[PDB]
Amino acid sequence: MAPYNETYASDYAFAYEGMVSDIAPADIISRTVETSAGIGFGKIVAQGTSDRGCKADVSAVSPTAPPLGITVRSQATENLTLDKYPRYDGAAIMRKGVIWVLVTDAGGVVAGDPVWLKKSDGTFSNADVGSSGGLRLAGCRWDTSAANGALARMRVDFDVPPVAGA
Amino acid sequence: MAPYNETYASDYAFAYEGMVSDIAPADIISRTVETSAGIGFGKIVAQGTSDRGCKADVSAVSPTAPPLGITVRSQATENLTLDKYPRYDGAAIMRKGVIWVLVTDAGGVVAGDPVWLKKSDGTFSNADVGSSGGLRLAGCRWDTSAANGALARMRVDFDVPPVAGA
Amino acid sequence: MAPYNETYASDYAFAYEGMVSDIAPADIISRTVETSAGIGFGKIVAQGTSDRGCKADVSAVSPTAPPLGITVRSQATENLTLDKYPRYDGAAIMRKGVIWVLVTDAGGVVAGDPVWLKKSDGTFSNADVGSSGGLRLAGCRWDTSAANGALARMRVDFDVPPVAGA
Amino acid sequence: VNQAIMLGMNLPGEKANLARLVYERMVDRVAFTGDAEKDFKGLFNNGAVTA
Amino acid sequence: VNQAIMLGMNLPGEKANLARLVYERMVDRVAFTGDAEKDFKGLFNNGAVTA
Repeated sequence: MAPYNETYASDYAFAYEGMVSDIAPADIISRTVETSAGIGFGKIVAQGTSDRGCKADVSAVSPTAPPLGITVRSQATENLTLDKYPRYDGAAIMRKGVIWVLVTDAGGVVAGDPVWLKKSDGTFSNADVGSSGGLRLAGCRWDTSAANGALARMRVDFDVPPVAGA
Repeated sequence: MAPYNETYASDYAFAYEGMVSDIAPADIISRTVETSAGIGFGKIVAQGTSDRGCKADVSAVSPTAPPLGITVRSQATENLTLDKYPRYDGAAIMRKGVIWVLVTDAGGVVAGDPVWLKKSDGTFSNADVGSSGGLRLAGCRWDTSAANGALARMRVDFDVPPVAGA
Repeated sequence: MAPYNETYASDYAFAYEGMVSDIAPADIISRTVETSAGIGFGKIVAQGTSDRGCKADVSAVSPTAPPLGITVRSQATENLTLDKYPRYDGAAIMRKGVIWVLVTDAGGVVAGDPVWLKKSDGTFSNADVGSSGGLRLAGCRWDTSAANGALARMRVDFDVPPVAGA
Repeated sequence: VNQAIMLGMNLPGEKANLARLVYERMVDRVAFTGDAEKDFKGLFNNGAVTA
Repeated sequence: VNQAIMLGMNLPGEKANLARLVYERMVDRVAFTGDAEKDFKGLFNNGAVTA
């Protein structure tokens, strides 16, 4: 009977942090979490050192060492970390479907835009940062107009090599 | 009992304008037609202004604003436009499968060739036009040898960014 | 009761020459073998002259004429050629899944590496040969650390155009 | 789903009901307002009536 | 599988024997050593006992 965090919303929300939207194709890949803390749901991941592991640290990704994919919302995750994949757990990375993610940009994004990754934190945006600290995920595009700090769905394809931007 | 347009053909034809050939994968995408007139079946489409719409006008596509996909033959399309998707209708764009399209080239095409788009009209060909008016669909290839103005099937992948050719 | 070639192995091996590893997507394509001798199981193939044929000779592949794919282990292949696709036979080419192949490199490969093809013989390696005799399969990556002349599984996507390296 | 039966929650059965609910929500929104994707002008914002 | 059926081979049942065998192999490897993917410390390398 818990009425806390009641906002009396006009209508239903759109999605959650890492939920997918149904479509026939999806590469979902099982990896093992390597970071000491968990990994959030809609997040980018790099290639681990365990030959099948992944890390949440993408500060050193390059066109030669591209990022691995994006985690998905699992909803059965050990109930000790709130919404995360705990250490030593199947990660369920996705690299082909359409997924809801979080926007980090001042002016927001619109339907068809490039997707730029900020290597410092691992956040998605519309344009390059400008100090050799951003990559462009070459095969990727948005699918929703959204403001700053809101959820937008994007279409992703990680087999296309990334592009470095200074 | 309609015998008009009888040509007494030697054997069955190969396909129609926008028919697909069966295969396990296919991204078929639902878009809304934005052009005042309809859109033909085997045609290229650009990104609309309605955040899920499409236009048949591809005169301004670039590597920064890649084309969206290719429509497919639906066979249930409002019977007022002969073989088209009327205005304000689900468009069924395809961007992964193998599809029959129309050839516009003097010397024809053979099995494995690049696919070049002429931005002026939106026709597919074998080589670049030569006046900064053609794109190369980077991930695309033919699958049939065909003469001028005939049907040929091609394999298509629209997640690979296009290449500008002057 | 045949005990020849008994090595008393510690545990089961990993895979065979061209076996696949299960995953939802796979483009498997039916081609007809054109070479006089057969074609091995985990091998690269080029575009034939029969509009649906394939050859094992990839000495002339280029970015303009990319390779076609990789054959898969069929296990029902006419029992006259030991492990090959005989002449005039369905070839079952694969161009999207993850497949076990043979490594030809001095220092071996690790988890995430580029895949380089040596056009002279048609062998996969980690780095370019260095005399305009190697291609880079742009969308391709390894998935196992393996030594010289061992089996390693790699993820493959042949719609991305290759890159020439001198 | 094999795990939400351990707590007696009936996950697949809870989704169909809420899908029908969001269904009715969508029909209502189309009926009383407009989306500007198919140009369905609603009752509260139709541009042909006199205000 | 249809070519193996007319030879009396039973491919679906011959792929289950070896799958059970490799399952037992996996259980053994987990029991007697570790994976470093789930931190399943084994009997031969547990770091909490005196050496």
